[PDB]
Amino acid sequence: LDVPSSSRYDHRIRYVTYNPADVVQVDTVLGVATHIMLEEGEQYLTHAFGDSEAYAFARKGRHIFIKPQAELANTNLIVVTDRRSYKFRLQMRNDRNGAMYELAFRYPDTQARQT
Amino acid sequence: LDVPSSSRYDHRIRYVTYNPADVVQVDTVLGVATHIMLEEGEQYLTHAFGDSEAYAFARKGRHIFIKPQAELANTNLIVVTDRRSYKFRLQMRNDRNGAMYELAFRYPDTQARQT
Amino acid sequence: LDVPSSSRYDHRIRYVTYNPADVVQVDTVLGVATHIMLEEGEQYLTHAFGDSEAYAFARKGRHIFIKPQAELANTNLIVVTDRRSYKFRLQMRNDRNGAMYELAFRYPDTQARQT
Amino acid sequence: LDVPSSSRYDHRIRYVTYNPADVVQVDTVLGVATHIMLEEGEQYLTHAFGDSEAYAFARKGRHIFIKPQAELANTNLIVVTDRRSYKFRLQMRNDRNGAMYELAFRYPDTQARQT
Amino acid sequence: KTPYELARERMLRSGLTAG
Amino acid sequence: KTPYELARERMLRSGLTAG
Amino acid sequence: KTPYELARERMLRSGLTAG
Amino acid sequence: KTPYELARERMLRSGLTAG
Amino acid sequence: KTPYELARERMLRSGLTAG
Repeated sequence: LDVPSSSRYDHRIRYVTYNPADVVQVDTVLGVATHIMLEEGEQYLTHAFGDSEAYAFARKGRHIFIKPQAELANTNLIVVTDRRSYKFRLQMRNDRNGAMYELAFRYPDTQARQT
Repeated sequence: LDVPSSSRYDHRIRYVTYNPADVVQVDTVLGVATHIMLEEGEQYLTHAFGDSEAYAFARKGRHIFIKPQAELANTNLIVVTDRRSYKFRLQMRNDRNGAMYELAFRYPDTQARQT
Repeated sequence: LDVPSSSRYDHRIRYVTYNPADVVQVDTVLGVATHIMLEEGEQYLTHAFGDSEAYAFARKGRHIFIKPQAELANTNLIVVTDRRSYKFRLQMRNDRNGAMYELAFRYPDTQARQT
Repeated sequence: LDVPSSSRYDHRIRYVTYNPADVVQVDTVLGVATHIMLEEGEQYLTHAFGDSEAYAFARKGRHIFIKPQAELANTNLIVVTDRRSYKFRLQMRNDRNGAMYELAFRYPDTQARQT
Repeated sequence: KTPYELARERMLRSGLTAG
Repeated sequence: KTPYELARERMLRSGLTAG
Repeated sequence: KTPYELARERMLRSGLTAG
Repeated sequence: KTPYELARERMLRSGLTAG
Repeated sequence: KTPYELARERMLRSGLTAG
């Protein structure tokens, strides 16, 4: 369970290194949309929510926005692409604090391919 | 009855070695979708639930998502492909703990073919 | 009345040797689909249930799935193909134990033809 | 009135030698379909039940399935083909024991033609 | 009413072939 | 009423193939 | 009424494939 | 009635994808 | 009833884009 790291400017911009054998923790709050951006050239195939009515999903290209639609919206999200599948544990917060506006992935698998 | 093994990072990512003469134990929890991925180049033919209304089934290519739709969703799933048939014993949990996000298969039959 | 033999891994995978002059005993339980697979290259012609509403029948190619639809679903199934006809005595169990997930046939008639 | 003989494996598989001047006794039980198979190359022309609503009739090629549809289903069945006509005395049983799954005919008339 | 009577009515009612 | 009776009625009622 | 009974009714009711 | 129960019913009811 | 509650219901109800 990997917890994304914040930027030095604002805590709402968070970074995580991709790991195929781990799940990414996403804290969602009321009235906040989170922007998850895929890797360039990566093609969306399918996603699945553990609870579809808990969250809203919108995608255009490699840009994904999620947003809670219900109370106690605690579920998981799996997005499968041409190159990988992303595992997110979506956990709604109570105090509307510590929101996440974007999640950006650092891919060391492509770095190893380059190596 | 083979119990899949977890990864060293998160317990939600599990692995099992395929055996044509054994059944794979799948623990399903409330509000969690499980991603089962078939072998590359494997063609879906048919599946059968012992109880169709207990689980939701979605497939695109070699990616299968299952998700309980009902209380006490204890059944079995058989997926038949060109090369093999998979046997899953779907057992819903009570405490919403120890979820499985993906199940990945290691195929020693193809390894023996390579040998 | 031939009772199929289990595999050494799981009791849900069972094997029986085909005999044109015998009937195969199939134990069916609540909420479990049984996968009966015909011989390769064998063409389905017709089947008949002694009670059609007791069981659900689905076939695609040489793959047959059966599943009880009613209480006390005790009947028989006959599947006739190009090469043979299969006789099954379908007996529903009470305790939801000792289920059969697949039944596989070993054909000694083709072995004798090879001999 | 010829009573078919059982196989040495199961009593549900029965054999009778065809005789144009005799009637074949068929014991039918509740919830059991009986498979009567005609001679290879024999063409169905017509059948007649002494009581059509007592039994269900299905035929595809040379394969005939019969099954009681009513209480006290005691009647007769005559199937006429290109080469012969079959006479069956259908007698429903009470105790759901001693069922007949298939009836197979041994034809000595073709054997005499060969002789 | 008695099942013999219903059977006899069925035997009278039915045709030679179901259809 | 008893489930044996409902089963017996189902067995009488059903055809050889579902459809 | 008890959830075992509703589960058993669901298991009887459902087909082999959802559709 | 309690929001945990309504949430649990929602989780059972929903599909994998909204549509 | 209180405007915080109506706001919270609005936030749950709305989509990502108006349309």
